[PDB]
Amino acid sequence: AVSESQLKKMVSKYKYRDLTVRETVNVITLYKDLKPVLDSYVFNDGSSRELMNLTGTIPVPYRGNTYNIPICLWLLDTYPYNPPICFVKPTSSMTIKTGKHVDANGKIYLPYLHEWKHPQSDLLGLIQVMIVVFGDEPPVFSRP
Amino acid sequence: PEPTAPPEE
Repeated sequence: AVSESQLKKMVSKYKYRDLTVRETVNVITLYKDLKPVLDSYVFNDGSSRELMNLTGTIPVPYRGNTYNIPICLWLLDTYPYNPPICFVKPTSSMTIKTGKHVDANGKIYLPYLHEWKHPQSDLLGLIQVMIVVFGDEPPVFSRP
Repeated sequence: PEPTAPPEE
């Protein structure tokens, strides 16, 4: 990756840039399908802020296959413990499936962090759970 | 690769 170098500089303001950058790369380095996306919005009484997020299609293994589920989540600095913001990005030709793990707008339900928080689970472990669950239960199946 | 997502019913 060539953007990795620029990625670190893209933040330079996180609580743990090092621990954040390493975690990010580790996720993409293991999946090879995900990629860190940049973003920025206003918050402090209306003031844009640098906030990185994850993007890309994650490999979802089926009974005997493996598709590429689209997802995107905001990577917080380190509060309360991990990024709670999690939603799926369905394409115009995709079809979102309602369930305990999905409402309808692609947003992920369930406490997740509020339930476990051992912590035990890390940045890589987080998506791992979604990958495990989404591995059997189709969150958003597209048309053939 | 593309997204598309896994099939279903």
